[PDB]
Amino acid sequence: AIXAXLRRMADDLNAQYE
Amino acid sequence: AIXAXLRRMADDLNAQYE
Amino acid sequence: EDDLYRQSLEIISRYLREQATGSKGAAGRRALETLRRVGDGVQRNHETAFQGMLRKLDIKNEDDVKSLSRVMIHVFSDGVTNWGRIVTLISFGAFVAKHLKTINQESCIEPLAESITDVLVRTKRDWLVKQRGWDGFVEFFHVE
Amino acid sequence: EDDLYRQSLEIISRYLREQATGSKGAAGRRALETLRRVGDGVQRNHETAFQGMLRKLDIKNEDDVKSLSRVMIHVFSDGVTNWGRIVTLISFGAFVAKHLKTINQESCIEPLAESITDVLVRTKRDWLVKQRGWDGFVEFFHVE
Ligand SMILES: [Cl-]
Ligand SMILES: [Cl-]
Ligand SMILES: [Cl-]
Ligand SMILES: [Cl-]
Ligand SMILES: [Cl-]
Ligand SMILES: [Cl-]
Ligand SMILES: [Cl-]
Ligand SMILES: [Zn+2]
Ligand SMILES: [Zn+2]
Ligand SMILES: [Zn+2]
Ligand SMILES: [Zn+2]
Ligand SMILES: [Zn+2]
Ligand SMILES: [Zn+2]
Ligand SMILES: [Zn+2]
Ligand SMILES: [Zn+2]
Ligand SMILES: [Zn+2]
Ligand SMILES: [Zn+2]
Repeated sequence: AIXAXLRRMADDLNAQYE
Repeated sequence: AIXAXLRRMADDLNAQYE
Repeated sequence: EDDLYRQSLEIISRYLREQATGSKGAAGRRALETLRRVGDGVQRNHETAFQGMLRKLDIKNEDDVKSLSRVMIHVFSDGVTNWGRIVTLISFGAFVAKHLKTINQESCIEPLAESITDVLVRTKRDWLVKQRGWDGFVEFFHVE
Repeated sequence: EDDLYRQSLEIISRYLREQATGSKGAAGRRALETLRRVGDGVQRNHETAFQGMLRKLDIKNEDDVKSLSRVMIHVFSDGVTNWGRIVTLISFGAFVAKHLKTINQESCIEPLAESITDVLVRTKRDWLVKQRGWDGFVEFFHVE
């Protein structure tokens, strides 16, 4: 789904930036 | 303030219930 | 269509009406019983504070049902979610509902209940689901 | 009156307009520069996914500016807040703004920018403040 699969790219960017 | 001093009673209930 | 929304509204509206009037599924039953025990406790322990709060809000607004929802949004604005916050906000909702009925016995608690339910379910849906919804609520507060 | 709101709207609306048109304080300057670098990166890396997303939303709604805000609310509905989420939502906002301008060169990005700013500032205010606001944003993403 759109929600979870924005929330994939956001958390898994957040965790590039620790 | 109302906000922080609801958020006092809520967190400090939450942390009675661990 | 929204099972969680309807379930939540059922529980919250029933509690607010019971509190405001003073007179009275299985998952919903347990949730309501937990809400009664813990919520009545919040109101007992924090009556003085609650009285102080409602007046301030009345000076700025009241009349708008949305006054409570904004207070809820501000409580959650630090990004923390827990059952203590959820039950405390519902309890304050019941305190406000009691007040509204005291002023006008034909006041309806439903808009207030919907406002509270809208914030919790629409803005905290995935948290609620992860925490096992109203079942988790019951299990969080159950002692013996 | 709301400093944080106005500051946020300035940054977000400037980014969305730059992105949509393709043409161009000190704290705001750094924030915008960080948003450009990281946001352009999100859009580059996730262009295919973003294209897939906007269509689905269009089938259900579009026309309503509020489509994006609800997506934002759902992203945050697990109760987690971080800068990765904030920048990813802003970036998707820019992708949507580009699309709107492509259809109509006189489309205005302001309602979209306000929608995004409303969710972040009103619903995450204390988190933003604790995290040092736009200064913290810059410091979170700065590498060298
Ligand atoms: Cl969604
Ligand atoms: Cl407040
Ligand atoms: Cl039906
Ligand atoms: Cl909201
Ligand atoms: Cl389980
Ligand atoms: Cl002014
Ligand atoms: Cl510092
Ligand atoms: Zn990525
Ligand atoms: Zn207490
Ligand atoms: Zn039912
Ligand atoms: Zn009154
Ligand atoms: Zn009614
Ligand atoms: Zn979700
Ligand atoms: Zn300014
Ligand atoms: Zn389109
Ligand atoms: Zn405009
Ligand atoms: Zn606050």
